[PDB]
Amino acid sequence: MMLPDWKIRKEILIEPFNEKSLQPAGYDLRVGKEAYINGRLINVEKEGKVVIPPKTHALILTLERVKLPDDVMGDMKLRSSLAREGLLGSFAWVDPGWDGNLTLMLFNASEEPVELNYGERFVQIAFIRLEGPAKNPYSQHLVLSKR
Ligand SMILES: O=c1ccn([C@H]2C[C@H](O)[C@@H](COP(=O)(O)O)O2)c(=O)[nH]1
Repeated sequence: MMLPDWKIRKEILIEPFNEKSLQPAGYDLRVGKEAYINGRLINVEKEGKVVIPPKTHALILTLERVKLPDDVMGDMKLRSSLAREGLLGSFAWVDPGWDGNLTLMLFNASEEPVELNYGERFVQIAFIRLEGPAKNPYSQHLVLSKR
């Protein structure tokens, strides 16, 4: 089952916690301090925004650290207005036991740049309870490694 807002507030460490981000069954993660586009690190905190060029992907760090219990899985989707403007998120599962800020990939499929402001709500994470705790459950900066 999915956790409602009042259980998210109790069980998931989400810091810094933004009241306006809590949704009926999820939390709107915000654009954080760092992004990475076309080989270049962007200080989003300093610049106040990140601009995703047309037909280009970007890595964006969430403002929030999220810590999941060993019996909850995190499930992210882009916010609806950003999808309408041509963004697609490429998201992995957030494993039970995860603790950290998330590095999120967004692709701008449109022919026009798309801007996101520092601190803007951009991805809603929902939380799904596991039937029992994982036998083997699973961080403040962008992850920039590749295989
Ligand atoms: O889009 C996503 C999805 C997940 N994670 C975090 C939480 C996951 O548990 C973890 C998986 O990392 P690996 O164990 O695959 O390297 O990464 C991200 O940073 N971005």
